Amino acid sequence: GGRRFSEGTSADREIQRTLMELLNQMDGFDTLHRVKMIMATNRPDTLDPALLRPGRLDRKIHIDLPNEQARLDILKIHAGPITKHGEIDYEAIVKLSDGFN
Amino acid sequence: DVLPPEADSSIMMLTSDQKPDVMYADIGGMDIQKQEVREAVELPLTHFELYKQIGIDPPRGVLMYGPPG
Amino acid sequence: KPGDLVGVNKDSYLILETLPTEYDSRVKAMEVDERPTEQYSDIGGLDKQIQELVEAIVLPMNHKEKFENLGIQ
Amino acid sequence: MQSGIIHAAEEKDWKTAYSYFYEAFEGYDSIDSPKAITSLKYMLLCKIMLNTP
Amino acid sequence: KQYEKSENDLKALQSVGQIVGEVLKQLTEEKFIVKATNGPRYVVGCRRQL
Amino acid sequence: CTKIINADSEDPKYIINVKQFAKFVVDLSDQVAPTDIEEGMRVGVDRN
Repeated sequence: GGRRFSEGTSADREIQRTLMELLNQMDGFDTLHRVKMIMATNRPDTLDPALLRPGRLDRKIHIDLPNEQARLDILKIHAGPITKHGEIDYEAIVKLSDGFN
Repeated sequence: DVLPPEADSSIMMLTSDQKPDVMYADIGGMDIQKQEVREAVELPLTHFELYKQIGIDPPRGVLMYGPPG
Repeated sequence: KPGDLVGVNKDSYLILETLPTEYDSRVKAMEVDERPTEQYSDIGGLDKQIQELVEAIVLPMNHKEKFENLGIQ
Repeated sequence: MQSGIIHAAEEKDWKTAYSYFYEAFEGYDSIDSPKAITSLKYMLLCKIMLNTP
Repeated sequence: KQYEKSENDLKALQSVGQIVGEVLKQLTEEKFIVKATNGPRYVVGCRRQL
Repeated sequence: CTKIINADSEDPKYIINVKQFAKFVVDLSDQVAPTDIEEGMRVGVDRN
């Protein structure tokens, strides 16, 4: 849990405590970055105001949906272990896969 | 026998397996704001007597609202 | 070893003895509902869904050797 | 300039005093003459007490 | 060999078995308030053999 | 008895659970057999 909205469930808060304690321990009661945590989010719906506010943070880095060129290159490395004779198809697959992560 | 009131605290709770290490010198700005908070929180704890001599009720809590970060 | 039941002394707490591992009879009973077989002869509907499912589970279990050789998941 | 004098000698935080002084000089220089003179010496003063050349 | 292995039970019972905790708060080095894994909290000592 | 599996070097023990939420082992003061202690079977056992 994290985002308690105007009102959330009782349940969100009960679990929310486990995150709060870890976050704190690592940063802003200290100046160190030797012990660090990187947080990944995948659901926008529940995201803590506590984290947002710095000193449990300083940067927000968007990890984008793969690019126009980026999908082409993933396809080439993934194809390589599998037996093939060489395909030219990797360009066709990128179009169809427009917006696939 | 008796124990201190300190004993048998939760470790579930924050700030009894952490402590802050910061001070006023360590940050720069909001010097004006720092003096107000300090006046309200720090002085009555350290000194109960100063507030009594003057005759006012020791300082009440401070509500902190503002920009993120 | 883990999952092994043990005896602990009642009077002073030390691990005195060992006891058989616990299993569950209820799980064994639940198993193998493959008979009678269902096939695709009294179960069906939604022609496309059934085809994809045969591709995802059924064929890789028989055709297992090939996947290892090709190197592909 | 005032925020700076109180912070430099009295409260004794040199980083805090100096920073205000830098602004004070730049502001002072335009309209004023005697005031600006003072503020520049004061800039040097914080750092002399800190004892960095 | 046979002797030492059986005898280990004989001594442990005289030592008495152990109720286990994790240390809740360091107030002083003579008494520590300790928290049982089971639950009910206790005051324990520290001996100078460790 | 929640389940029958135990009979570890004595005439069948099983895990019988008293309603103080503690597990105990059984011995004979009548008999003990695969059929006397079963998966569902409740039992009368002594306090000490």
